[PDB]
Amino acid sequence: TGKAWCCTVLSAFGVVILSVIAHLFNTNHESFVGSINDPEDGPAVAHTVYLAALVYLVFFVFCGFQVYL
Amino acid sequence: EKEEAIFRSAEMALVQFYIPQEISRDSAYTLGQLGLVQFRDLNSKVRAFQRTFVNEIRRLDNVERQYRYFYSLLKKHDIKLYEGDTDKYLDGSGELYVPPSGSVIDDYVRNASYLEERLIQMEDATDQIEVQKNDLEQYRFILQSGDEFFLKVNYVTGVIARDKVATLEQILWRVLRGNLFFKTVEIEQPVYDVKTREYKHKNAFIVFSHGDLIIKRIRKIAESLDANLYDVDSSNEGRSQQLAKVNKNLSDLYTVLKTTSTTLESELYAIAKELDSWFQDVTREKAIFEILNKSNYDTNRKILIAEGWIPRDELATLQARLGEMIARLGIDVPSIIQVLDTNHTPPTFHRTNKFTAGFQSICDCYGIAQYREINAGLPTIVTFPFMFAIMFGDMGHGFLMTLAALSLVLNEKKINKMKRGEIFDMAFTGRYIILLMGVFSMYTGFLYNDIFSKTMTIFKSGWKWPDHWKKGESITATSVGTYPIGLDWAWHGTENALLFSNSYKMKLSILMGFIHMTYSYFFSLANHLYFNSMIDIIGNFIPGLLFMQGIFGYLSVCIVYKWAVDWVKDGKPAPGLLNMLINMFLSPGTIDDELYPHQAKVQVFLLLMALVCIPWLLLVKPLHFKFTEDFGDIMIHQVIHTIEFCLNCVSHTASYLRLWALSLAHAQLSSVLWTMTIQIAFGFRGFVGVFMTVALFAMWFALTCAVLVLMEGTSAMLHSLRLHWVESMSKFFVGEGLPYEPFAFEYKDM
Amino acid sequence: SFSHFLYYLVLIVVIVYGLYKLFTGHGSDINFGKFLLRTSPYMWANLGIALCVGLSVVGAAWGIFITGSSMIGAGVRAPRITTKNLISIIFCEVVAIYGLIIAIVFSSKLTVATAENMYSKSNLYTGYSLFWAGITVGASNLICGIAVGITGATAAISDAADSALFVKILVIEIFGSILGLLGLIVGLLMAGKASEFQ
Amino acid sequence: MEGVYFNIDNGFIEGVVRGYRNGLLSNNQYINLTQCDTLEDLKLQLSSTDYGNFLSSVSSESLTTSLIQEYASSKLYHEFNYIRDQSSGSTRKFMDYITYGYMIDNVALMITGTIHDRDKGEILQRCHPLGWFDTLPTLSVATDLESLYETVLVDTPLAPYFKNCFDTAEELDDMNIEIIRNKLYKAYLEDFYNFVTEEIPEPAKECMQTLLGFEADRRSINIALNSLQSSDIDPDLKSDLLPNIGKLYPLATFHLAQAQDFEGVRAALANVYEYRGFLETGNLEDHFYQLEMELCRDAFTQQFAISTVWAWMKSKEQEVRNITWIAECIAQNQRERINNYISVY
Ligand SMILES: CCCCCCCC/C=C\CCCCCCCC(=O)OC[C@H](COP(=O)(O)OCCN)OC(=O)CCCCCCC/C=C/CCCCCCCC
Repeated sequence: TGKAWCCTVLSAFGVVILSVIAHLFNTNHESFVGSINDPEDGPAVAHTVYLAALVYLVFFVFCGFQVYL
Repeated sequence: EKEEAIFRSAEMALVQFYIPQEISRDSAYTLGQLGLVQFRDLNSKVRAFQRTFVNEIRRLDNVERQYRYFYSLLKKHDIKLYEGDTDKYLDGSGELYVPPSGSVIDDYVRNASYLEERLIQMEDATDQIEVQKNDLEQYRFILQSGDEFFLKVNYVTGVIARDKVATLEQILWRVLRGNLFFKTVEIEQPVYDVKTREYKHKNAFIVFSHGDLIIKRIRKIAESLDANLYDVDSSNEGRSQQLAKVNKNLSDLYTVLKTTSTTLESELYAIAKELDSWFQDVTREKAIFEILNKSNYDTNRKILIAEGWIPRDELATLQARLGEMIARLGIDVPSIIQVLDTNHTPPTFHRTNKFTAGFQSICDCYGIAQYREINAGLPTIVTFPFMFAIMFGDMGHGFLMTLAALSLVLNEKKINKMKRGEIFDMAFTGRYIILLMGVFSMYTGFLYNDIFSKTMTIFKSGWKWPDHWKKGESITATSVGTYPIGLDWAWHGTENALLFSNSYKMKLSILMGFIHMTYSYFFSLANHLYFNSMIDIIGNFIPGLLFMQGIFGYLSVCIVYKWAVDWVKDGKPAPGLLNMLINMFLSPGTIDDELYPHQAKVQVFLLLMALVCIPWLLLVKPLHFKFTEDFGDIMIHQVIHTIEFCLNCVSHTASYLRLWALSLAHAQLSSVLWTMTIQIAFGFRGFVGVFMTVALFAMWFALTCAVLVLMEGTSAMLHSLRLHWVESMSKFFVGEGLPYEPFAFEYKDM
Repeated sequence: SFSHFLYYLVLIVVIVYGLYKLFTGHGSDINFGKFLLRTSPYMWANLGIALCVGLSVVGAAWGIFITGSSMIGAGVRAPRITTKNLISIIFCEVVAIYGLIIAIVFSSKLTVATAENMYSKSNLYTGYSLFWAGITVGASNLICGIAVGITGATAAISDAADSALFVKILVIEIFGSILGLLGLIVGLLMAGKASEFQ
Repeated sequence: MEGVYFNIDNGFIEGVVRGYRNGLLSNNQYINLTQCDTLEDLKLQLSSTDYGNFLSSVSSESLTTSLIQEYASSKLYHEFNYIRDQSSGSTRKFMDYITYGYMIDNVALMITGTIHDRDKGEILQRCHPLGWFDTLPTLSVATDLESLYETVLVDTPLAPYFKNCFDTAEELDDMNIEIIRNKLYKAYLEDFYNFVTEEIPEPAKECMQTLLGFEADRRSINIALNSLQSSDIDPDLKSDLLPNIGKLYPLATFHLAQAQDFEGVRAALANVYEYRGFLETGNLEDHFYQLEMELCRDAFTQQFAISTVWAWMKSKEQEVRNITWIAECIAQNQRERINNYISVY
């Protein structure tokens, strides 16, 4: 029900947006690390965000079985 | 050779009907099965009771009353109502079927009157028993309470409501002059009244006093208020003794009620499964006589005479179906149908599909179009969602709208069958409006180059930074080329970024409203050339055109020309356009910075031309009326038309700046939302940094889906609507047309 | 009352203070000329731009609930009017647009000036003008907005009575709208010759 | 000025009430009812009006000229309580004062019943529902007034209005009760005159001073003519029954109290043009009703005034009184005075 669809579509695109973000920090894209106030180390931030996306991936597969049944 | 009726309204015809009185009842059923004919009211002066079929309609009006009585008793109980085949009559596709008899309808009368006499009695034989019941329970509950209740005739006792318990107590303080001895005890479960139809909390009170005069006034005050006084004997023997008598009779009373209550409900289950099929077959017998009551009745001959509007394309099918009706009957009847040509305003009718219906339901709110004029519904299919996407303008928020609607489009078969709310209708009624507001917002966002407040980096940039600089040093970029598609990503993060975009989006807004307005003004012409109104062209069109094009076209040509000049290389100074537009009125012949040669010689001419078009708009058409008091009515309508048209060219052009404002606001809130929520998490590390990224992203995504799509989408959507109703449609849309509401049967929800 | 007592206790201190300085040979000490000279012309210019778009929004928001609260009541029995009487909400919004066009024109004139040439003839001229022009456009559109709301609350009630009468009262509602357009003109003439801060 | 601050509280009210007046019947609509034959034809025709389906629950035999007055009035009272609900502040006071004149009538009506020993149910049905308060049926208990006062009527908002009334006899009868009823209106119409002058602003102030002046003048004239039925009454007693706000006060209320006969009344009303010729010709009660409508018709020429709530009720009450007159004439088949209906709209 709606209690499960919510974290399914939410965590669907958390897997997508956070992974596209982490790809860019890793490759040191200018818009994400170009200014001084941006973080100094690109890949260190990506390591922290690859893991955050996996946490949403677990909520996705779990709630997928919940609604599927 | 069937016509399409989307650019202009469909052509219509007026028809006459010579119906005999024998088959009047039968023909009216067939005309309702089509759903094509709209009847006039010929007997428009006759009073409502002097009409002729009024007596037949009361027999059927009384029946509907008797059925409303039945549906009430049902809902008074927990019974659900049977639902039969809503398609057994028709499928809405204009099919034929044979109608009921006159004897079946006369049976619904005596049956429905016969049922009212029984149920009205069975209900009162039930309620009167329940009154006897409630009285005894209160007499029973009070006895359960102990002797302390009777501690402090000696006393008065009864039952009363919680609301009237303080009012009673104050008065008795005043009567007895302070010597008051009052105890009250409550009840938790409410009590359902049978006449008042309410659940009521109640209490039980008791009062003590010895005076004989004083009790009879206590008994009246308690009875003046709704309270029921009871006898209770002071001994603890007389209580249980009376209690046995009461608990005995109550056990008896359960059986007496239990039998009659069931005999009642048994009769309703009969009604509850043959009700919604009787109700339909009565409202349709109503519907035809009202139609037949619009018609003239000859007493010299049984010919009925009637009139109706019909689309000229849908006439050969009318002649067909009636030819079938007469076939089964076996009557010889002359040609029933004769086409009539007379000066009237026909109704307006546009044929819509699933894709055009939602765009057409928007313009019809503002007004129904005149017969055979340009519809405002075709341009609105594109111009309504494109103005939205100038404001909205983002690839992220647009990709979300596109999905939300694309779920409503694919499941439309499932959704249409199931039942819907009131909000979920409009989201479904406009499921194709939202699809195009999303697709275009991905085009406009790509040009603005904004995806969730950030930029793409597809192409090479036309700007170049220095070869070498140092920290904190303000650095400026040098030009290389032009960026092919969209705004260059070098502006992102820049200090002076708004100065560029605000100038850009203003000049976009002014140019895109001038085109939207002029294009809608060439629809006036297209009408005048179809109704052969030559004077209005020379009177209204040609003067008003020159007025605004000479002022607000000169502005738009100058914006495109200034962008196309290399001012720095040539060495000349760029001019301001706000001052150039002001000084040409206030001080013609004067310039401070030149835009092109002979600027002053052309400005003063355009001022001359606009001032000539004012009185030419004012005077030319009334003079033609005089040359051929009414001459005044042609003037005052013509003197108000100009003072509006001239002012409104200044207030409409200014209105289109909301395209710029709602865009700028949407953009800044998106960046502030990114900079406060997700930009923070990246500055953390460890397990604690991982958790914030999980928590903060969810709040970004939720505020995004709600604040920046729903709240901002509904705002911008309604401003796009305004620019159509008030700015575009004012230029050409006359309105005051008659709608098309044919006579057709449908399922009535009851 | 209390609020009116303070208005009369202010007037009595300004008088007793003026006569203390005068009888003592110090009436020159109360010098309005220096205050106008020494105060910064950026103060006067940034009040006017704020009191233009601010006082114009007060008027517009005002007329929208006089015209809006009557339409909704009248629309119970005659629900057909809420789109025909919508034009009154449009002439009340548009005076706010006038206060936003000014602030576009005047914001261009906000530039930084050297410290030696700050209190010059031209930069004082430019602060005085953007102050009284903003007052002019704002206080004048405040009046055009309240007026058009009154006019358009009646036109809602007349239209619910009879459809014909709506057209006849619009003429009153147009003439009221002229007031905001004249104010815009007068402001632009004031600030026409004003030059950006040097 | 008028419209600057009125709409903050009462803009929605003014719009609904001026929509309720457009449903007031016109002269052409009264004629269409006049040429009806039965009550079943009188029902079909009011469906075309703003009354609509106020009789859909009702059968043929059930129709009476009594049951039509009940459901046409009950539709006015739901509309009144709806508007009074949405109100607040001074407008809620104003709409409570309007109801204090309908319960005075019900005080006098329960009490006269007890003197004749009748049941409360038989009496409550004859009571006006806008003049209801919780302890109304409790007045059936006692006959002594001071008993009725202390036990019941102190809590009421009618408590201030009994100052000039503690002269009753130990026993209580009709002519004593009517004297009480008239002392109350005297005090009610003087409190609700000062209330308007203090809190209610213009131009509604000017219009309600007038409308309340007519209610005062109308009573002072009837109270005098009723006294002619009596044997003799001291002059200083009548002075305590006549209010002190209208055009009549002070000069004519003096010469009215000292009026022994019909001619002595005409000597008092001749020096005022507004009321000059009512006695001279025609039915008196109709002349007032025709002047009430004209003043209310002129209250609707205004805008941003809360006086339209008063004007609206009195107009629709007279509408109801015309419906019943036409209805009786139809059933009784007497059609001589069927055109007696009073209409200004
Ligand atoms: C403010 C923040 C919250 C915003 C919440 C938004 C939720 C989504 C709402 C739906 C938006 C998309 C649909 C709007 C476009 C289509 C409208 C349309 O077709 O209207 C037709 C309709 C005429 O036909 P119907 O009355 O529908 O009856 C016949 C139907 N066959 O048109 C009109 O009435 C003319 C006016 C059209 C524009 C009206 C738009 C109104 C939008 C109101 C949004 C309300 C949101 C409420 C949120 C509550 C949440 C619990």
